[PDB]
Amino acid sequence: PTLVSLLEVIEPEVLYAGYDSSVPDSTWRIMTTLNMLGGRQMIAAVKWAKAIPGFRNLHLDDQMTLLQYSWMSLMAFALGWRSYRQSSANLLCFAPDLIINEQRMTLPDMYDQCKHMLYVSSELHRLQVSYEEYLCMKTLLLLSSVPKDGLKSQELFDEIRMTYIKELGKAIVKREGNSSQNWQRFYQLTKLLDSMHEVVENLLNYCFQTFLDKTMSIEFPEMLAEIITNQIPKYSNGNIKKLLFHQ
Amino acid sequence: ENALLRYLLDKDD
Ligand SMILES: C[C@H](NC(=O)C(F)(F)F)[C@H](Oc1ccc2c(cnn2-c2ccc(F)cc2)c1)c1ccccc1
Repeated sequence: PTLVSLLEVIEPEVLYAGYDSSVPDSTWRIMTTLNMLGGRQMIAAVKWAKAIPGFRNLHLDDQMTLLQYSWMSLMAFALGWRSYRQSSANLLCFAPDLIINEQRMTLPDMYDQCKHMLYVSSELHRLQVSYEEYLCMKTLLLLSSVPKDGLKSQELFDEIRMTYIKELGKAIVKREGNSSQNWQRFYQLTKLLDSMHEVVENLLNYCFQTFLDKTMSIEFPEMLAEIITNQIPKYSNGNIKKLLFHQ
Repeated sequence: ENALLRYLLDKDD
């Protein structure tokens, strides 16, 4: 069984928001539902990561570390792919029963957060990212940031990350282009991976503020509250090394 | 600290 096929079989199932369309929309209502849905996506993301070959071989602390750093990167990227495949328009397919379209995009403060997610689906559509390239890239996003002083199993992590970088290269070569076109595609896809750090920084700026300001009454489920509570001090103590392919 | 996440990583799926 090929490595990319083992990443394919563990793709998480499509979760529904449980959004009542008979009651009118509001930003608060949509954001609350999406946060609750996001908690369920993150619980599925742990099950997913545990089945990634090599992930379980890292120290338990490194497994926790990587999921906590990469959570929004994984979600933005999985959402971008889902949106790119299902609509080809300025649409965010958070769930089959909860699609963020142009009308929903005009709701107060909806766009300022949704635009970062739209950038992701826009870039996958612009670069015509394949399913195999996407699977390699998403596993690489889990391995995109480490602590300032590295991981407990740093040597093994560097070996696993190199393996998945080689996997991305194999998915690119399958597009049957020449040596020059292949090198250009590698450059383009790793440039998009690099840009995910900025996409996430913008998402987290708004997300952290919303979580901390209790007067907004925006609820987060236990899974997300726990990740945000862990991550906020790490960012303020500069405890994050963001791995980049380019300078 | 990070009780849910450690539980999800340690339990058998
Ligand atoms: C925690 C975030 N909340 C906030 O930023 C806010 F706005 F509340 F502060 C929340 O994050 C997400 C991100 C992805 C999500 C969900 C729920 N489902 N998905 C998802 C759907 C399909 C996929 F393929 C992958 C993931 C929540 C979000 C809500 C609205 C707009 C942008 C982000």
